[PDB]
Amino acid sequence: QRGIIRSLILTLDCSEAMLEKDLRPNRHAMIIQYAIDFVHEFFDQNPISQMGIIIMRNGLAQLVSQVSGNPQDHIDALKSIRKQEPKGNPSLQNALEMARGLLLPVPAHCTREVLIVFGSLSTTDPGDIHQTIDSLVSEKIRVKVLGLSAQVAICKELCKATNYGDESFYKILLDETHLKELFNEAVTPLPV
Repeated sequence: QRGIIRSLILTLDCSEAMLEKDLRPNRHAMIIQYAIDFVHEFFDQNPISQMGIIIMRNGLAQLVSQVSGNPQDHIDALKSIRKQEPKGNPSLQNALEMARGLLLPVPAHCTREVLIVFGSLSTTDPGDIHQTIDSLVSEKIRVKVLGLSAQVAICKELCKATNYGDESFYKILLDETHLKELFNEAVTPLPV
């Protein structure tokens, strides 16, 4: 919308839970498909904003697309990722620390947003995630989590702490239809 320059780190769970075939053909393939749609729409409606994409896989965070305002970079990252099998543990901490490395070099007057699609029941982290959360709050990184089905306490806390106590940024999707809607709502800039 040109008025606000956004930085959005799209963070995708590509861990073992994402193999599940309840969402079709499996959760991984479905999220990627909708993330692709999200990228096109995000850049069409935020023409001077930026995105970077991170995945959670094998206990690690991995950068799949660097921060840029070129939709094709992010589409290409998502397409090379959809051909590979989700695996191992998800680590919210590793992902959130990587996101800091992506966001911090960026000039201060851009928004700092992390959008996580989470399909797992727990996080497996190397250290103290609450320290990482402290860091996020102080550097004003706002975190939204789109969760599949099940309540995960740390997600609730994460989104609450980085959104001025507001608990509406941890959201549960049960099907494609609601996932599409949640992504579309992310296309619109954050309130306050």
